[PDB]
Amino acid sequence: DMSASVPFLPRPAALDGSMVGDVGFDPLGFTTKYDIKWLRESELKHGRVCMLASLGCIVQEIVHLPFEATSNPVASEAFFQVPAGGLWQIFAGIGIVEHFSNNFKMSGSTMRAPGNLGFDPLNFGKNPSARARYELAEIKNGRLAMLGFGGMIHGCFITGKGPIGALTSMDWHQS
Amino acid sequence: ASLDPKTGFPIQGGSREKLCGGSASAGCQPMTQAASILDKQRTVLAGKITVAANKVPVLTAAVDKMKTAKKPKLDRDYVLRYSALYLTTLVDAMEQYCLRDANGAKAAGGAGLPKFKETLKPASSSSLYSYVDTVKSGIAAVSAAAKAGDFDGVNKAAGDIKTAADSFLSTANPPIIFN
Amino acid sequence: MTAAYLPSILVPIIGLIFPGLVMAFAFIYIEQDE
Amino acid sequence: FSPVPSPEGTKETYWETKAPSSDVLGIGAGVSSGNFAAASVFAALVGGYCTGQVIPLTVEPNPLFLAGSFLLPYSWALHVAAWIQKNNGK
Amino acid sequence: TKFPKFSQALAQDPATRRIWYGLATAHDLESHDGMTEENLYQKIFASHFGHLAVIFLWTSGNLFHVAWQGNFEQWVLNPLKVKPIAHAIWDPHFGQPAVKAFTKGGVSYPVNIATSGVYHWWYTIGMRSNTDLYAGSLFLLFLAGVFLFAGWLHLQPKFRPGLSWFKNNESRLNHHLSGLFGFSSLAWSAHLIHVAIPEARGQHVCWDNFTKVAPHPAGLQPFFTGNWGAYAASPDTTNHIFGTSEGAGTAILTFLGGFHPQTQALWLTDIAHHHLAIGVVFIFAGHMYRTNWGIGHSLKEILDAHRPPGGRLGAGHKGIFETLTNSLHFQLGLALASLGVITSLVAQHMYALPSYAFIAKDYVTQSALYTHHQYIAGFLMVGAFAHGAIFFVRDYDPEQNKNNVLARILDHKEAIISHLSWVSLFLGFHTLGIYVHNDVVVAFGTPEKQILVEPVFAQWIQASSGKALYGFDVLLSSTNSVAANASSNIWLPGWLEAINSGKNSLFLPIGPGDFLIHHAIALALHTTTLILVKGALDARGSKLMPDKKDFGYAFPCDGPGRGGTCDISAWDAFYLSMFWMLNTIGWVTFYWHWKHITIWQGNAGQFNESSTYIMGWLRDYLWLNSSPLINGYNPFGMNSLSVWSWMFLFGHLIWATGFMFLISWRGYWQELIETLVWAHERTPLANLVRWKDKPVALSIVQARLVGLIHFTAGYIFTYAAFVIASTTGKFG
Amino acid sequence: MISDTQIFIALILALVSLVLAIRLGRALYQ
Amino acid sequence: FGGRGLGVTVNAERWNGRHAMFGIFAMVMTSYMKGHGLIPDADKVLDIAQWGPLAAVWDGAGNGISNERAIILIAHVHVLVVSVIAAIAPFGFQDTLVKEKGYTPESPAGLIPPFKTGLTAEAELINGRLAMLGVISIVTASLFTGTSVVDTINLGMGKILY
Ligand code: CLA
Ligand code: CLA
Ligand SMILES: CC1=C(C#C/C(C)=C/C=C/C(C)=C/C=C/C=C(C)/C=C/C=C(\C)C#CC2=C(C)C[C@@H](O)CC2(C)C)C(C)(C)C[C@H](O)C1
Ligand SMILES: CC1=CCCC(C)(C)[C@H]1/C=C/C(C)=C/C=C/C(C)=C/C=C/C=C(C)/C=C/C=C(C)/C=C/C1=C(C)CCCC1(C)C
Ligand SMILES: CC1=CCCC(C)(C)[C@H]1/C=C/C(C)=C/C=C/C(C)=C/C=C/C=C(C)/C=C/C=C(C)/C=C/C1=C(C)CCCC1(C)C
Repeated sequence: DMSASVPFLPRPAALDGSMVGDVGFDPLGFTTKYDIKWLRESELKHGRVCMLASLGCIVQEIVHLPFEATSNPVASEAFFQVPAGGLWQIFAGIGIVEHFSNNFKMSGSTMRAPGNLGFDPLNFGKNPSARARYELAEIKNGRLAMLGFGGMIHGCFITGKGPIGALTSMDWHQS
Repeated sequence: ASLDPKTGFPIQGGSREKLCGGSASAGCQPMTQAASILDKQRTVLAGKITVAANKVPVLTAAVDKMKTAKKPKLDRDYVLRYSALYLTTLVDAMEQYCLRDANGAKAAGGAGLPKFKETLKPASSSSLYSYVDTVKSGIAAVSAAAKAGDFDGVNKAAGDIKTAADSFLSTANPPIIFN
Repeated sequence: MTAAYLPSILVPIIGLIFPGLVMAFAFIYIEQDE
Repeated sequence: FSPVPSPEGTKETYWETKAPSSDVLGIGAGVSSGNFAAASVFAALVGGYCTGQVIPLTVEPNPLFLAGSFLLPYSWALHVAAWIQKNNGK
Repeated sequence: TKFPKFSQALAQDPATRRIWYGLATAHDLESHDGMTEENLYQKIFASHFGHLAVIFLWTSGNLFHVAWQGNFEQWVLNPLKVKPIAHAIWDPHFGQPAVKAFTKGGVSYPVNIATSGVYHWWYTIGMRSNTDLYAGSLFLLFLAGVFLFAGWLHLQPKFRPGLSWFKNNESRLNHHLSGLFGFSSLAWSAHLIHVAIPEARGQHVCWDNFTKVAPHPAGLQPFFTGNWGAYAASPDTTNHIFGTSEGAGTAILTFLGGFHPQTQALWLTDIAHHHLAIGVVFIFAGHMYRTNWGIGHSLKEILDAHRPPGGRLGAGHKGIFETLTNSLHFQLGLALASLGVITSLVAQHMYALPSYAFIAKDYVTQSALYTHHQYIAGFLMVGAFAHGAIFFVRDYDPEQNKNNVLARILDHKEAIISHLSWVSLFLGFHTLGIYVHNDVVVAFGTPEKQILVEPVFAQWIQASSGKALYGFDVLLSSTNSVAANASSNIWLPGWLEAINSGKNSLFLPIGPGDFLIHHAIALALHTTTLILVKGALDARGSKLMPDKKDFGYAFPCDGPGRGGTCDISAWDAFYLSMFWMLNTIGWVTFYWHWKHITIWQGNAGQFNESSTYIMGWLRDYLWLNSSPLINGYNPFGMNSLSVWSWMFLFGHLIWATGFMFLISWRGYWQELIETLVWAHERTPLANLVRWKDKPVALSIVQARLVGLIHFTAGYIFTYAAFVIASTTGKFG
Repeated sequence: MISDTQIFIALILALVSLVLAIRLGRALYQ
Repeated sequence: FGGRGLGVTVNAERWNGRHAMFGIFAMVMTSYMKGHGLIPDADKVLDIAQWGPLAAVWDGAGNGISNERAIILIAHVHVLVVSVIAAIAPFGFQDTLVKEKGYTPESPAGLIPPFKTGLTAEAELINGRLAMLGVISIVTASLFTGTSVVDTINLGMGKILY
């Protein structure tokens, strides 16, 4: 009836409890305007990119390839001091991977569990209930990494250092 | 290999169509390109400088026609409107090349959107900032000559701009990127 | 003019071949039973 | 030709009586004719006073006198609402 | 047999009439076979996206061709001496003298000089180089595609809106007032403050530096303090050289009034404050109607409640809400009447209050722009009345409109039509009568017996705005008046400078010649209204055809019985008012142009004395100014006015060819065509070739349309050739 | 000045508009 | 209409394949031809006095077409007149550009036709796809590198031609 996370709000109709990650948190009624299968696919894809991106931010600041144009450890500034032919090559490759994984489908066409793209080559999901636990893990770490990557990139715009560098030396004695 | 005088676009092909795997060879073809986004911004800035500098004799040739006339007036409006448009565009582009040449990748948008609080090194600490100073003084000379009525003053000052901008390009040797 | 060759290419095509082709194909469309 | 939609809360406002039904007043349907009439004079006096105080308009006008000057046309709608309510027995 | 796929009645016609009629009926989707109301609104929705893209493609092409082939950068340096270039010429029919004659503009190739004013508009709003002209062209190419895709997308089965969406009057009005009108007026205020005004002051502001360049030195701090007047401080000096830093101020929001002294155009800070203020007002307006949150008005409730209790309007506006919502022709007529008035305001306020720098020294551009928009205005005004006639025939239901304002209009239509008939005749008898009196009296050597009425009412209105030319000393012209004292701290000083200099077109001096032409223009407005109102009000029925509504909007006649019924349809009154619309815009644009070319020479007294009789208009305007135009080529050479000299003759040719369709009618032509059909079948080697469509004479209605188009096209091409070449040839 | 490559960019984008105009026109035609 | 072998059909695929193979030959041939200067008076600008206003170009210098460009165009005019005569009056055995209206379309090849090394239709279609791809490839390579198409072709072939 009421929303589990937002006690004064009613529970959105399109949630129903069954779908993984539900604490009744849909105040702005986005599920009434869009299909939730597409929304979850977007949320999973966003969180997966964000987990990769946050891991990229930390590891790039610690280590980089033994080449010039990779030395810079600030993620934002690293994007620019690097061959752009390589960057577009990644962009094209991402376009390929997106097509094959989604089996050449559009918004209606994509719907198959949402986000189950089949790219799990190793048999981690042995127990299906352990799979469900990993699904909750996947969305929670993905949601955390979306905010976490956003904080890292905006720290990098502010501090100009990168994630671990911005944390270790944060200027307590000024704004 | 150089920048078109009027368009300021990479003109020569550079004779580099190498597909070359392994070593990229800076293959001017996209996805074989070895140029950074910063290098491409630098070539755009250099192209702006070429357009401005090639336009400098247009003012010189126009001012010579003015002086030759039956009665000479030194159109202060033309001289100023050239300076407000073409000459200021030169200085700002020269400053931006210096900014990228000194701070590095941060000026390419690494630090984010242009802000009132730029968190990078300024256009100073550059070996080619001295050339920017020459153009800035020349702009002041161009305006001062126009207010005074000195035809020779405008012509010499524009020549000073032309030498300074050419000097800037030669020391910088801006990377010619066609992608 | 930059790319000065373009008017001498595009104006005969736009002015002669383009109407010559739309008149030819419109005539076929307006004079077909099915 | 197809049903023409209107916002929810649309009611019938056509009248052939002496005064329209109080429904034409919207949120002010329950305000008394005395309360509009006193608001009508108040808005007219304050609106005229605020208007009068800034007739030579400057580059620094008092923003309260500008905002208070909008009470003068607002008073016109107030006495019309006062006439409507008086003739509906409110 | 299948071209009019929307009309089985035309696709089974075996004549050449099928091709003509299928083309002329293509956009009348309401009449197409098997048209529902769902599909009618959905095709109109998509073809509105398609029209929008055509407007964006037209604009990108003007930007591209100037960036590519123009002299924008040279013009920007010296805008009063350089003549702007529209596009280059590649014509293989040219001789070598023609190629040389069109090689003006400071370039090495034949070019057409621009009369559109786009150079002055793009300069004023910020554009300085060819590279941002081209950047704008690229954006419009993108926008045209985005709106082409949106048109296709909203025709897709899931994205096709329902009729309930298309008839949400309150939500569309809320968004179009507060977003389409209001927010974009606010966004245009932002562009001027952030780009146009800084670049008018020498400082380049583009996407590269806009987020790090403050429009004001204080900078969005006075706004968040209520110290708004700190943004009017230090306006541009009267010594300011537009485009440069010399004489420049720091203000971004002023109400100075008058013109920038060097550009002779409105201040850019007045224009930015205009759009900020208009934008705020419109956003507030866009909160009037109730959509989803319980505040606002029902449009149906407002209309139902506005019946005056005295009963003079009957049931008032009860049932108008449904009548307007269900009739797209009623909506179109209101839109075209409203649009028609605005494009006339645009023509009037842009010549008297120009906003673009150094325009109004471009006498050709100033003349072409006025002529263009008054002609657009006259077409829009005819179309509104035509679609009001189409509404009554097709969409008006008398039983849902019992005793409305609409039904009561039709109840006294003879009172309306006869009083237009009287006022037209009243104006016509005496306006023509005074002019003929003046001509005869001037012809007999006695110009002092002319009837010269001083237009005191308009002169008093000029004086009320501060014009100190007629000694009226009223309101703003009066030094010690409540009106004059109220505006003294704001726009009065700048406006009085602008209106009391005889160096612009703000409230131009007027006399007896201006009095006479305004009453001629009044005659032509009431007579055009008469034909159109009579067409709208007699559309449903008359005494000749009481069942005229059963036949449609455009039908030829009801035959030769009952005395004869040629031109009896409501369409035929559109046809007849089109001649009167062309005549009126002629009288308006002839007046505007002669009054301006005489002033621009310094010889306003030539208009003052010669405009009071019709021979002055014939010899001192048409005959005198013809000579540079008709000498564009001659046996002694040609110059760049040769194209207008050819368009001039071309226009006389199209205009006269229209007379053939208007004077000679079908029966003569069908009988000739039968002799041509015979000859083809009987000619050897030629009867091997056969027509698929039997050749027939044009229809009765079609010939009226063909003659009207030829008449109208000839009218436009002739005047445009004259108004541009005579102004170009004179430069004054 | 405008480079020929810049003209070619415009011809690409106007070609994209020609393809979208055909598709919108075919949808309107049914 | 479109049932005569026009549009995205295998008939159009084959015909465009043949033209692109010829076009690759012609591009190589002109690269070699103007590399050695065997086009006579290649830079000489045609005079409007002889040829009329079709010769005008409006490039700032000369204001006329060059002789090389005119010669290449006249070569293309030779094969265009051949093209028209072959389209409207084809040979008895020749594959026709348009079709009977009730013809049976050749079966689409797919990803790659059977490798028949003869003077076969499989070899023709494979080589035609390859040549069309090569045309595009050469165009894009020349546009991005900034070089001329004639130079781009020479460099891809290892500067054999010149
Ligand atoms: C804020 C949201 C918003 C916005 C921006 C728009 C915008 C638009 N809608 Mg609307 N629409 C909305 C919400 C919105 N809509 C909603 C919520 C609904 C559903 C209830 C609709 C339903 C709807 C329908 C059914 C249709 C539109 C249409 C249109 C287009 C109108 C035609 C046009 O270009 O006029 C542009 C008008 C202006 C810019 C303002 C008018 C300017 C006046 C005439 C004078 C200006 C003078 C000024 C000096 C200009 C100077 C020019 C310069 C050269 C100097 C326009 C793009 C129509 C269309 O074309 O479809 C594509 C259409 O058929 N809309
Ligand atoms: C110069 C050309 C011309 C003139 C003068 C007129 C005049 C008139 N038209 Mg016509 N009209 C014309 C061209 C012209 N039209 C054309 C080309 C078209 C397009 C087909 C139309 C279409 C048209 C329509 C559709 C309508 C008019 C209407 C009118 C009247 C509008 C002006 C008015 O009401 O009072 C002006 C009055 C006059 C000009 C009359 C002149 C006074 C005379 C000359 C007195 C002289 C007496 C003299 C002694 C006679 C000597 C005879 C001799 C043998 C002894 C008026 C009778 C409207 C109308 O009749 O409404 C009432 C109307 O509905 N006209
Ligand atoms: C699925 C599965 C397999 C797999 C797999 C893979 C690829 C697994 C990889 C998983 C990854 C990369 C997880 C990383 C998550 C990052 C997080 C949670 C951080 C958020 C940021 C935070 C808290 C922060 C912060 C910071 C801020 C904002 C400012 C900073 O100055 C400082 C600070 C650090 C404090 C594969 C495909 C191999 C096969 C198999 O068959 C199935
Ligand atoms: C009236 C009308 C009817 C029906 C309804 C309607 C749709 C709404 C309406 C709309 C009509 C509309 C909106 C009509 C719009 C018509 C338009 C926008 C036509 C544009 C044509 C552009 C062309 C052919 C350029 C091609 C450039 C090329 C091939 C360059 C290529 C290249 C070069 C050299 C360089 C790059 C590489 C390659 C690729 C090699
Ligand atoms: C035919 C047809 C059939 C039925 C349907 C239909 C479509 C509706 C119809 C079409 C009808 C059509 C086509 C109708 C066309 C109608 C038109 C064109 C109406 C024009 C209205 C202009 C007005 C009221 C100007 C008012 C100015 C004022 C008050 C200025 C005041 C002042 C100010 C503020 C400033 C200065 C001082 C003063 C002077 C004091």
